[PDB]
Amino acid sequence: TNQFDYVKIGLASPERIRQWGERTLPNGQVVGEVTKPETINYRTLKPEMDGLFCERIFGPAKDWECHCGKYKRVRHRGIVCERCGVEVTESRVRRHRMGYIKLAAPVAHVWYLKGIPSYI
Amino acid sequence: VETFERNKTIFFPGDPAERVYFLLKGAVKLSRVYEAGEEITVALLRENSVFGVLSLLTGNKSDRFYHAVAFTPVELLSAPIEQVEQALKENPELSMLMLRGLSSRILQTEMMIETLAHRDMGSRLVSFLLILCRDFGVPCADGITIDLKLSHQAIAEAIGSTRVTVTRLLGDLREKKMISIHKKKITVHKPVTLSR
Amino acid sequence: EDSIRLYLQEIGRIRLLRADEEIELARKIADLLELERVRERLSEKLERDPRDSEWAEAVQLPLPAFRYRLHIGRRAKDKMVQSNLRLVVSIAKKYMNRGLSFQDLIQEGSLGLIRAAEKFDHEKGYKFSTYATWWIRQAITRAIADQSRTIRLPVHLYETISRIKKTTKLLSQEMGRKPTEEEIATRMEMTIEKLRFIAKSAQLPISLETPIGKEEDSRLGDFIESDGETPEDQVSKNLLREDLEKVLDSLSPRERDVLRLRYGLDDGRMKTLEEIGQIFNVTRERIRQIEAKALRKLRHPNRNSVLKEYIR
Amino acid sequence: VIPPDLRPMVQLDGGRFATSDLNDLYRRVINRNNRLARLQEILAPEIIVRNEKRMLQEAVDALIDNGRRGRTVVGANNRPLKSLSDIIEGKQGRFRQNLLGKRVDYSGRSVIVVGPKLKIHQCGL
Repeated sequence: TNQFDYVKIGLASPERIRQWGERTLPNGQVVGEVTKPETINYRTLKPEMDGLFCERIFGPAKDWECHCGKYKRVRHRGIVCERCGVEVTESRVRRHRMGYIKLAAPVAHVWYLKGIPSYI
Repeated sequence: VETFERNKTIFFPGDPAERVYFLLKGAVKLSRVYEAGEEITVALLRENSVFGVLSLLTGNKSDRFYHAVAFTPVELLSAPIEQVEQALKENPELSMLMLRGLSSRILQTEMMIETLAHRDMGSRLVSFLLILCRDFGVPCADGITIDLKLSHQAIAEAIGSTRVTVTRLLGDLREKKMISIHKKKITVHKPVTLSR
Repeated sequence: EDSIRLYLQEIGRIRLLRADEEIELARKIADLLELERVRERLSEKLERDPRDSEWAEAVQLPLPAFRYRLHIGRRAKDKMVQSNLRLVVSIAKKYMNRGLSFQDLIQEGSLGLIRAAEKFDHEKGYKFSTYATWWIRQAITRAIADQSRTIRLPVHLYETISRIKKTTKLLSQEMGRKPTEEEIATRMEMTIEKLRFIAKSAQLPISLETPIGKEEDSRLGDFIESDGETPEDQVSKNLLREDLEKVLDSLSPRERDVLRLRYGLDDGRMKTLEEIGQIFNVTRERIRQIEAKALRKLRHPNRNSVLKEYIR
Repeated sequence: VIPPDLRPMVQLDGGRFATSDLNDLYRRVINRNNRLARLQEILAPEIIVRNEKRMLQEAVDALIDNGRRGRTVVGANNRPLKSLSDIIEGKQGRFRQNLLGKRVDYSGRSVIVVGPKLKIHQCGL
């Protein structure tokens, strides 16, 4: 209730879009982007490492478990995985991260486009 | 044929699965619990044989009032209370069987009796030491030793000891002549003879 | 907006050719091809790439005529890959129904088309129709198998599976409905364990919302829960916490700290007695003693008999 | 790109899985993209690459809103997929049904019957 008053409808400029999934790490090098369209692996089921379910950019589905491994407990929380760059933070951190695709080509938003007035 | 490991308990007080058991093998010593602390084991068994009279003390409403112990890697069987209830309700022999096993745990007590709470912490330590060699002993050359991999202070439960197990026993180990050790072994040399 | 056609029209309006016509090419293409791998050789040796000028080739050339030579050399391929266009669609379309998507295919081929389009040698005379189409096919298959499945599986296994299907069908011939499995393993080389695995392994997922069935009233997945847990558990637990807390927290408050330090009751499992011994007040002979002491204390009836019911 | 789980995807008991059209539209556009980058990388002659973009374009598109303009995507669901828009639209857009109308617990239904003997302001139960 006392967290905010009014909402601010608007648009997401490419910075703001890319500002939906940066998750820059302390290795210092940014992420949030997904370099794979596939989903969980066939052998095991784990989330590749750059696909639609990459943990290191959304979050460790297995609560405090670097996709890499090494840590399987809240004990390891703020600390992340060197080797995987998984952001160890429970799992509710997911469902909220966002990531994004640098586009190899622009796309006239369907909405602005075939809209009733086709604002474009 | 239930069982556990060298570092476990069979149960607590308060825990109502109190029917006569059947230590199939290993000691599975039971550590009768206490208020603040300090638990005798007292109980200590053999093949096949029973322990934990429960549905038998205050009827089937008895509280063990004595925590238990999976002393060595256990091996323990049990039986549906009926065996010591219905199946026991039958011919005496049936009950007698359990009573004979109870008499074993009883004999056990008598064995501790006198040997335990004797007076000295050395004589006493030996009063049942030879006894021990007669229970899980291992005869080998020197003579009828145990060999089981053990403390200095589980031992203390033998006396109320602190370093006696690692100090006084050393005597029997060499200065006094009665046993020897292999990292954590016991070589009772003898039934009596030297050190008597 | 046919898209398929919207491109299909147009490609029409580029017209087909013949070996001879596609021969002037071949040479030119090679003339450009190799030229570059100069460009790479000079790359790799140095500055990582000639990639300057007439020296962007080590070769000699009046520079303008270089870029020109390049243009004609590769323009041949461009004026060839597209020059073909059709036939590849006759191929790709066979996988337009196999999976992926007519357009999706088309591309893939195209990719191939290229590659072939240049890995290709008019010295063996026979037309690319008996070689270009090779590479195509390849390309393609590696797409509906490389994806079109939303859970990538070992494209190799795909074949094994098929191979099994055929081989098992042979068994079925003799042993109808190939009930043989481990006997099929005498020809399957592996326990049905993997055969059945393969079966499931080769499953295509479900929309999560196909409308349910026996009633169009609702999608699927709307009868399950997330990785979360019902409060019923949450609470019980949290009870545990405190239940404990107090119940512990009624014997030696200091030691109680280590009870949470060398253990949990917070966020270490742990602080190895080592570190812990000194953590509270620097100690070596005052730790596992009070440790067991604490346990046996809160152990035994009246004490442990409080978690006796809340063993959570 | 949506935080994954909302496009959740899920093991189903029988082993089968519960794919979500979200990750699907998506993944599509991924390929198309990548590939296209590889097309300009291979400097393919336009009209492919051209074509291509065109596609991409509307992959994207459909993602946003299927069936809006070009040909409604229809995947293994053997029906139009479910674009980003529409899951928050209609009678069942998020709005109107999970959101003004959620589906609480601490409840109980039943048939009903006259409760004589029991007075008003009372109920059986």
